[PDB]
Amino acid sequence: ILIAMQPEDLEPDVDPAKRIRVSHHATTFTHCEIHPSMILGVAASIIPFPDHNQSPRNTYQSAMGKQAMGVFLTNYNVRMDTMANILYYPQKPLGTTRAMEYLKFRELPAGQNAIVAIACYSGYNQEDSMIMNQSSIDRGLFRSLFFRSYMDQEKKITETFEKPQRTRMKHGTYDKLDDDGLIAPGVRVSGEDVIIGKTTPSKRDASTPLRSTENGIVDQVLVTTNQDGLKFVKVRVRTTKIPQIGDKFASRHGQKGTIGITYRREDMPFTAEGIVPDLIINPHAIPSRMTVAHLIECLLSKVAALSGNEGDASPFTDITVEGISKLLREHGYQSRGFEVMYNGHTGKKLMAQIFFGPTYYQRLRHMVGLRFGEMERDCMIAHGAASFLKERLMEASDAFRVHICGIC
Amino acid sequence: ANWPLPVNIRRIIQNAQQTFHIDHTKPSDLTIKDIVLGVKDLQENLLVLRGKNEIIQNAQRDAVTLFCCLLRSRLATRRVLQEYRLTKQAFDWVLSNIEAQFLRSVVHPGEMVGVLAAQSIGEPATQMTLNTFHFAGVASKKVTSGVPRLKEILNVAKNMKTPSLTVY
Amino acid sequence: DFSARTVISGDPNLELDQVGVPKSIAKTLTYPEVVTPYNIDRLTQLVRNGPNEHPGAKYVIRDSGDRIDLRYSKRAGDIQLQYGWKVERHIMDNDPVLFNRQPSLHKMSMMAHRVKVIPYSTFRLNLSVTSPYNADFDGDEMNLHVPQSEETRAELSQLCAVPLQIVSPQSNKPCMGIVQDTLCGIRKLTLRDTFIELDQVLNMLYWVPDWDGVIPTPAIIKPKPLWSGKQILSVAIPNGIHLQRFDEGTTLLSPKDNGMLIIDGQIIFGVVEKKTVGSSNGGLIHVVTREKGPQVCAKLFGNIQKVVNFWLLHNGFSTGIGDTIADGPTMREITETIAEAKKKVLDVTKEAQANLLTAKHGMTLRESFEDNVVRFLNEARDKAGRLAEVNLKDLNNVKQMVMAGSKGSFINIAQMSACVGQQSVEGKRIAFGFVDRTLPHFSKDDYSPESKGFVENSYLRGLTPQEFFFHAMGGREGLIDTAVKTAETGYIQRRLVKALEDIMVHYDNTTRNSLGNVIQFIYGEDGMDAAHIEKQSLDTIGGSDAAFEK
Amino acid sequence: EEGPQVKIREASKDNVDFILSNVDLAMANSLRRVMIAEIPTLAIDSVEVETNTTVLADEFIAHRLGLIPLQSMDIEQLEYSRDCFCEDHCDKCSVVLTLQAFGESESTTNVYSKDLVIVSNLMGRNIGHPIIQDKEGNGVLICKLRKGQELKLTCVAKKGIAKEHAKWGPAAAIEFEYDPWNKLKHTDYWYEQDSAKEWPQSKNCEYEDPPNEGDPFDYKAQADTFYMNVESVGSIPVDQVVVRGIDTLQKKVASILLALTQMDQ
Amino acid sequence: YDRKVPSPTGEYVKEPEWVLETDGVNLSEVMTVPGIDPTRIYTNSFIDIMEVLGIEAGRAALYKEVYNVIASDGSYVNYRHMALLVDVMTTQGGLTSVTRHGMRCSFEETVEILFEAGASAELDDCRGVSENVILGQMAPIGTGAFDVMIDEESL
Amino acid sequence: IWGIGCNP
Amino acid sequence: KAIPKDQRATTPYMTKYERARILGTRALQISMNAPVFVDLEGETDPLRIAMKELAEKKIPLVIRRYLPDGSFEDWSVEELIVDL
Amino acid sequence: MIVPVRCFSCGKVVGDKWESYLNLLQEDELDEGTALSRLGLKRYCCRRMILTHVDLIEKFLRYNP
Amino acid sequence: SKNCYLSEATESDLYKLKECPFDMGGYFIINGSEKVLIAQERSAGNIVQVFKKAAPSPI
Amino acid sequence: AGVSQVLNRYTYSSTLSHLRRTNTPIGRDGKLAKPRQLHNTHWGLVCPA
Amino acid sequence: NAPDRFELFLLGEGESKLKIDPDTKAPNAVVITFEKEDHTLGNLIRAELLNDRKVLFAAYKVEHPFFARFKLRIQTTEGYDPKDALKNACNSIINKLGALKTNFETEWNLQTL
Amino acid sequence: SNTLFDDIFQVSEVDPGRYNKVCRIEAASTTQDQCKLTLDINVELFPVAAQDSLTVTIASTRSWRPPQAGDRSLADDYDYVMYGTAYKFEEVSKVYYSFGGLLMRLEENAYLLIRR
Ligand SMILES: [Zn+2]
Ligand SMILES: [Zn+2]
Ligand SMILES: [Zn+2]
Repeated sequence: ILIAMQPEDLEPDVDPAKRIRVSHHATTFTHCEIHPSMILGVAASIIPFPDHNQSPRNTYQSAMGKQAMGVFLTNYNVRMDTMANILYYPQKPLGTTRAMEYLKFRELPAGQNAIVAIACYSGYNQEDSMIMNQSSIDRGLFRSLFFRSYMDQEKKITETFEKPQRTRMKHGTYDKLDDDGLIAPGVRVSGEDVIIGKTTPSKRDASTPLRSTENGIVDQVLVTTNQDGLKFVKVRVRTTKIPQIGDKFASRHGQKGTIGITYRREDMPFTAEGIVPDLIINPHAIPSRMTVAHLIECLLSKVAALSGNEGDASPFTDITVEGISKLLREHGYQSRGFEVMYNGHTGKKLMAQIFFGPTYYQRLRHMVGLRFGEMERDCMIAHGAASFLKERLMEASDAFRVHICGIC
Repeated sequence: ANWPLPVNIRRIIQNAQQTFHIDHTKPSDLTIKDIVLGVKDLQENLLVLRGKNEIIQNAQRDAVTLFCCLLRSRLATRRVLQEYRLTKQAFDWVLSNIEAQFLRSVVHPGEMVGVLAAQSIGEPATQMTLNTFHFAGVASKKVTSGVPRLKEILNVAKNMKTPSLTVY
Repeated sequence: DFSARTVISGDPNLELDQVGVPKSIAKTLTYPEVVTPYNIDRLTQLVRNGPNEHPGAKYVIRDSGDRIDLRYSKRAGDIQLQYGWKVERHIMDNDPVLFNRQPSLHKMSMMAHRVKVIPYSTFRLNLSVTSPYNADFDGDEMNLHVPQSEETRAELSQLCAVPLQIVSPQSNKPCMGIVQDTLCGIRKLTLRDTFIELDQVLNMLYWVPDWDGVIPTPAIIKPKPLWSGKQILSVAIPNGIHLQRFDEGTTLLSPKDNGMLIIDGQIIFGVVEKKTVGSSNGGLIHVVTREKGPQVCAKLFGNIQKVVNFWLLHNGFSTGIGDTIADGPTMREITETIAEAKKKVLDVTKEAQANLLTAKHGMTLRESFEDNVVRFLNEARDKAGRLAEVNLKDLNNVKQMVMAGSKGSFINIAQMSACVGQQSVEGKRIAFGFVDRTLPHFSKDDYSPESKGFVENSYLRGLTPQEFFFHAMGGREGLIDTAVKTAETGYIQRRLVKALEDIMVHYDNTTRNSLGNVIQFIYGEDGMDAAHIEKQSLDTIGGSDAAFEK
Repeated sequence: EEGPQVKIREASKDNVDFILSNVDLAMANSLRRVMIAEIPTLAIDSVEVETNTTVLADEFIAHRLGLIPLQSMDIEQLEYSRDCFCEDHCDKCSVVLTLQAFGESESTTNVYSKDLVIVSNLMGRNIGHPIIQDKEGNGVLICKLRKGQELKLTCVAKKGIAKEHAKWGPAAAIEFEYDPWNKLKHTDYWYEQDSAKEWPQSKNCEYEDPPNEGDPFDYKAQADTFYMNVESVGSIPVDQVVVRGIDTLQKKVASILLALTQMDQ
Repeated sequence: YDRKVPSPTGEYVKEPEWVLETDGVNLSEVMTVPGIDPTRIYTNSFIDIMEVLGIEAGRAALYKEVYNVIASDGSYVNYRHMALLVDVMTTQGGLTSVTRHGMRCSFEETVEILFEAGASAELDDCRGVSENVILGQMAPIGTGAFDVMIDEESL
Repeated sequence: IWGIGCNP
Repeated sequence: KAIPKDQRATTPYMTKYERARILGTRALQISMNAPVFVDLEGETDPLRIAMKELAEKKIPLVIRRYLPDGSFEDWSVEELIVDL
Repeated sequence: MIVPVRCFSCGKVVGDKWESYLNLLQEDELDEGTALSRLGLKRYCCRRMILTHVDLIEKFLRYNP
Repeated sequence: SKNCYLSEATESDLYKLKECPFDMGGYFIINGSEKVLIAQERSAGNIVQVFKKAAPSPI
Repeated sequence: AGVSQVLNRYTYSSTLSHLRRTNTPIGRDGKLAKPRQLHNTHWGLVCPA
Repeated sequence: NAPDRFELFLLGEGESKLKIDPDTKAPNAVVITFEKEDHTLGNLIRAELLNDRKVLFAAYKVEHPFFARFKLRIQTTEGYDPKDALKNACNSIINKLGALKTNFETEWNLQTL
Repeated sequence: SNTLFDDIFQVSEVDPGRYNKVCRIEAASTTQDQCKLTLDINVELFPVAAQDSLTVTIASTRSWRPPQAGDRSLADDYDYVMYGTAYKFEEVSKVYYSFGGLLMRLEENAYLLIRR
């Protein structure tokens, strides 16, 4: 077959800001594409302006959207699944795609729109760290729920659920369990606490401690049976997670970063309207990632907010930086995204103006190996640190003292 | 003409010109003998090996051959007097500093130069080297290049991808 | 184990050789310190704070060898230390610890740092250790290891300490330099145009901690006391530093300012940037190391950082969409430059289709056809990117990063503003994966640039769907090759190490392997350490004979 | 009253738009910072959840409660709980409020800050009353309830500052500007063709003379005139946010004098 | 190619020369064709160089090759490091493979390697880190390439 | 992604 | 397999490894209440003390350097030059 | 889930604006830009808060219990 | 799937059944866990393919 | 082998994405056979990113 | 692993508001460590010190954003105690804010709401 | 102790390079046919037109104290004043100064005062 890309290619000045197209045409077309943006799968359908991104950065985003927190389903409260993450306050992205309509994104979104400044500001956001607003964090920015649920059965003669009392138990107290062997919703747990109290016949202890690095409150406890016999049990535990130094965050363009430090509003830099960034990323993360789309999203989203419209970020449309720039100018802002800013510490103007606007950011999972193998051994040899090498690689096996013949 | 060598004579000299506030508009009090003999003697002191036999003594002469070329070219009499304008005092300090920096540059017995070497070549090869070839092919066309090439080398591959003679 | 792992973040405010250790990790890792008169008070104090407070201690081992656990002991608050006892105490400020990032392919990747205990839960590194570790703070994690004896402490701090690794034997030059923000700021701070007011100067002065309290006289006394960017940076450079460099057309009056002259640690001229303060050559960091020693050098990193970062905080720096726009003018010219190459490619097609193209020797027609087309297309891209870079003006933020040397390159600017250019799989243009066509939107036997993946548009203008796909094709090829080393190289390095691992320099200057077989009669054929070796000019060798005689 | 001059252009129950003049930039700034950061204010600092049957988590709700602005007009009369000689909280240093809601309709039931009920003794200090500003006297939407769902809860409001947590900040934003014409050359305008054209003039260009082109750069001139606008979140009347802004700063500097005083004695 | 060559007056000057580049190798037979300069003939197959010119040539060519791979991507590595590799691969008189494959001492530790040690009468010099760990001692590398002992003549 | 003998 | 004080061909300079191991060996002894050999003008850290001793040439240790062929040269710490 | 109480970036009370903003849209039959200005949400930080809010509480409420 | 109960359930039915109206199906529930079958790509059958074979081969 | 997986539920679209995933099993001599590459004929059928 | 947030403004224990150290490298200079304070006092007090003519040096710095403390360095002309300059800079500030509060209060009562 | 130097120029070129506050001036003697002056000036604080003669003085520690006044003056009587280091007293065939990077040459280490 011969396929026309746009239906317009089936018919019979040039705006400088448009991308250049090449037709011929054609006269021999048998088919025409419904919409070119349709070559994308589900992940990539979410990237604004992927046609202005560097090829591989689209690929990185595609893996990253899969680690964003959002609202996986609306029935989240009634499922007891292994892990779950929910944003407190999901927002629809100011820059969307036409394909998002069918993907339910506006409906079950996975990020928020940060007011992001692109600035060198104090140096705590270098090599991809980020400066986040402690005060926006105070007020709800990126805060999320987290649920883990533990399971356990009885039997396979017998095991039973019960609070045991030393007649080989675990360190963390059994204090919080009721006598049926289970804590109960509302109880605040932490550290190593016994979440589930299990015994094997006097009594060998088989209870479930809470994951060492965690805490929270107990959310639901469910008691039930498998299709034959087993009384089993599932304990969901709730935790809230406040944005915090070392947490990971990414725009929709395949660059993550962590929070380097957090400033309170006072310490932040500010616009003359008194607007302040939720987030400060570094200029240096920009030139080389070839991440133009991110800049455009930002340009686009600022107009959206100012005008109350969804900004169309779909690939292969006729939307242009000049387009957006002219729209922004009408709102009385500097055409190209820049704003005059002042230094929080001091109130003095900055000698530079700052690219400043909204952008959609995703909170990614994970906070909450250590090893000395071949390659570390080699570094220490390269340093000729032989005592350290002896000490690290040895043992409490202590000097057995033996006697040896000098001849044999 | 630019080759890694120990002891940066140029800097030792700009130091001397600074420390001694060298008045460029006056005669030096250096004699010809001070320089020529001074410099000859300093070479006798750039020690890398110390054994007192004909063999180690030659090895030593070989070891500092290139450095001594550098040295004699920097401390040519005319060059010292007309270009650098050193005084007997400044000059004497240049010499002994070259000696001190020199001995300070000798490798220290106990250095694991092997792991050093491997790590020095390996880290760039995985730093990387990104690609691969480019590749090529057809047009212009080809010559394999590290890593696949590095691998051919370390393997001592009898069946090399793009063998080529250069004939002058 | 005596080790700990966690996420890392950068800290403008740590010294080069420091590591921020979260307090919570610092409580988990101990050092056994034998009790002496020199420390009995300190230890006594520590034992009293116990496991839960820092600086604390977790155990006290007495003579008999029995370990009193301070978490549970009846006598946690009632212990009276004897001499000879050991106190397993928490790590503390200035303990040498070994810090490392994986995979560690060379040795400036495990280095010894001095601890600085801090709140929050990430390890924190000075910006300039980033490069030797090949780290960045986008989720990277690192391992900290605590030496467990008096000899191993000494070993770390006298052989692995960060400052002792500044100049590296790998390439006989610094392996650490001023980077990122500090590089951006340092250029700007040092332009002739940068002037500072008295009020700001006093702050900056005060920020370099090894400052002698003497206010340098302003370069301008009247009409208003005013100080150079150069003047103040200079405070960070230690006395007795001399440096001299001549870039293209640098004169003793460097019209362009341009070059570099430092005398007695005062910047006489030249904008400080990557060739003066990066990990260069070179190079102020090379020079200070060699003249002043590793400690003084390592401190320079933080003095310059403190001073520059502060100046940058109040100057500010940003980049936006507008930095990628070319006034075009430039646009018209770029569009026309490409329209030109589509015409040379068309004219070669007509030629080769008439059967007029001659083959070369040892190349097909089609091969030598492709060759011409790829050279036209490449030089079109090339000169379109050049056109964009000249139009960028001094205030252009991307162009400023570039000039300072802090990221990125010509190519970057060019793809963004001018023209992405030719996609390629396996070193050829996009192949006919469909029968005689690359996509079903084309007719068969179409070797035009459009057809075979020249991307005409920049990222700024965005790609057409065809260019989008072909750019993905090229995309994937690079991803696959990244995935083939990881791990094809972590495997080479392991093989290289194994072959060489036992070579050592012996007290007779020979290098030998473990059997004692000679490998080099003198190491490197010159007996020298590569970390004390540097590019120098053999004058004797160039110029005419007339020049040499004179 | 020679010293920092104040004008004023708008003033309302929520914003005061004023011109500061005859002051060094630092002071305009420290006052700017304080108003954002250090003015004492009342806000819920502890929730005790008796029953929650809503679709929200307790701490989700607890978080929202702390964000409901409370009447803070008489807050100097309330003690910092941490200084109060009472065991935990009492009427000398805290306000206790109640929330009880049940959804007793097929229709969906809303819970607002108007449903909070002071239950502690206010000693007649004007403090604690949740701030209401919308046409129908509802205040903030805390929650939403389906039929049969329930929420019973006790909060303790306590005195605090923005530095400790942003729920205590009396102020919304603070617009701040000086030298609208760039006389002083404190900024350096990025441009493609002409900075004059591409950069919009601010409001405050009307209130100042544009420089005449035939002119040496004025090198002595300083930042001494500042165009501010303070927006109060309701918990204190605006005029107060500024006033008490100045006060807290005074108390802060004075407090440094008492320390110098105390290292003679 | 451009060739930097001294001029009759002494300065280096570019003298361009025609060179032939081939696909495939036969060093011994090409080397011998009239009209060429056989003192300059080169090939990237260091194996052929070692077989026609000998190991010392084999060595230098092996250096030029490892060097080019590194230089190919802009990077620079001090001479001695590649010099060392090239000497190890060359020191027994032929080209020993490195990566290939290829004490005591001790990971598997295939008892079968100790059996051959036994039947071979193999003598471990104990310089590795690993046999020194099994023995609980400091290895004779770097910091332990020497002994320390009490002085008994210092006042 | 740049041109032949550069990047894919 | 022992080579006389007058025919030593090894370096008169202490190596960086020698210094590390000497400083570490003395440190350990200082760290264990072993008598000290200098005025600690404020010093309380065994390694810093160890360095004072080296500086002032009062560490009574000898370095036995092994040649590849098993012979060895003995140099006192007191003797060796410390420039690095 | 529901209207946040305050705007993340500046702290304006915004949680009292949601019902009115719904009303402005459906019964006054206004557009979103004008709607938000009529609510005095000038700063684009504040605009974002209401304009992009997604009121999932309305779905959670449909669960039985 | 036609067979599953949720195949012809109104939106209101789904809420009563504690199933999100946004859940899209296409997976199994085995012993409590949700499992997908990843599409396995294979070459088609009944297709004539010709291929060259590199020089050491007799074919 | 690997054919049935535990369904993703991190975010909604992560779920969708997972239900639309394809895999190519490899081996028994994979060659010759450039399966990793984005083929021209994937246009419209399989996401390029 | 986060500290309590009240530590930005609440002193101690063991801690006092001001540490004064007598500098070293300069005659008549002083270095004051202010505890539980930030750029609000820092920039202020300094800026005012700089209107004193008998002050040849004033500067402050927050050494690390984590902790709330700043160091402030005052050098003065001989026979003038830096501790008195601080005093005077303070008093000078106490006034100017008084002046300002009152002026603002005045302008406020003029307003029609 | 003392005025090192005193003459009159006679500007002949105002080059702004690629700067905004700084200009590189080319002058010439109003006495000696031979004897030039290249010099960088803050053209913001002391604008300079082109032709445009000004009397230039070179003249002549330890810290820095703001003025002050009354009061004294090493030499008040000028508009522009700079301070800098002599860095190359040099070749010829018949002196260089740095002012924290504003350069000057006259075809240790002191003051430069100007009027107009
Ligand atoms: Zn025997
Ligand atoms: Zn109370
Ligand atoms: Zn807002």
